[PDB]
Amino acid sequence: FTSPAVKRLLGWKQGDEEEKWAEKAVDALVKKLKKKKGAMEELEKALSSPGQPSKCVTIPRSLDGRLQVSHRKGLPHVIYCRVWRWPDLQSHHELKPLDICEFPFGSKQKEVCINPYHYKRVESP
Amino acid sequence: FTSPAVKRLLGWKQGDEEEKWAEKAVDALVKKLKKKKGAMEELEKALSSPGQPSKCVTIPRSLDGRLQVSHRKGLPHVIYCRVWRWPDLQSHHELKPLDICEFPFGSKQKEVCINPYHYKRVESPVL
DNA sequence: TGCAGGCGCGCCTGCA
DNA sequence: TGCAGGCGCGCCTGCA
DNA sequence: TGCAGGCGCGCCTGCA
DNA sequence: TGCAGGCGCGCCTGCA
Ligand SMILES: [Zn+2]
Ligand SMILES: [Zn+2]
Repeated sequence: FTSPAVKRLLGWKQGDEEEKWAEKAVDALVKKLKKKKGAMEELEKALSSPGQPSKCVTIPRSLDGRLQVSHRKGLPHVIYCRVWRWPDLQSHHELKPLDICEFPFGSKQKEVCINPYHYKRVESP
Repeated sequence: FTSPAVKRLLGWKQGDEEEKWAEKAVDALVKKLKKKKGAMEELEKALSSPGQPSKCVTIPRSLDGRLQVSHRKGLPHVIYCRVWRWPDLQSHHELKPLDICEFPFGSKQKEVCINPYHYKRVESPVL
């Protein structure tokens, strides 16, 4: 537990280039999900109640499989798993989908599920 | 132009190892400044009003010159200039004190000024 | 309708 | 094949 | 000589 | 007092 003065000084802290890019990625995601009824609400539910099961929160898959946000490319499930669960996540080799996920990245479907609680972290083989 | 829902989703964002280390460094700083009358108030004033002049906000200098925060060592003025002004700051070679600073790191005194607005960013010289 | 500017997927290339 | 990075057309948006 | 990194004793604090 | 845990400066070492 920190002091109110500590919280105030941390409000003046400058975010690094990576933190600023993550904000852009969350913003790019919301723009897509706002077009789908209940998607925003489902993602918020998954981030708020980790122990509770949640539905798939998907986005369209590109031919390459990579997603671009502000001049940077990456795998969509890796990008959002890094934002909300594991900032030190190395690659998709460190992820495996849970059995409930109907649209995991590896399934190569039209839609890709980006619900970070539909993936588990594994040791890279 | 941030939407309320974006503000909420960003509240659930995990800070990286570097962001978490910075919180420890700010906490380690406050513990030292709380012992000095008006030091906390002066630092808050310098971060809130960047165009306004402010006094020195100093901490004791070690023999080495380096400060340790949670198993990691660095120069104190570099640490706090990175927190509040330039996250991409490479070394002390990229900093020069202002003329108003009475306690710059380079002057080698018993106290070192860590007010980030008492330093200016310069290009590091070619070796 | 003329004139701009911002974004990203698709396309291409280059190591290993 | 896996993995990455550079480039630009097409699409979208906003004025007067 | 500049620049790092690893180790532990001394110091401080918090329950009972 | 007894007992424990967290933190960092000082000390040491190793390059180029
Ligand atoms: Zn899913
Ligand atoms: Zn100063």
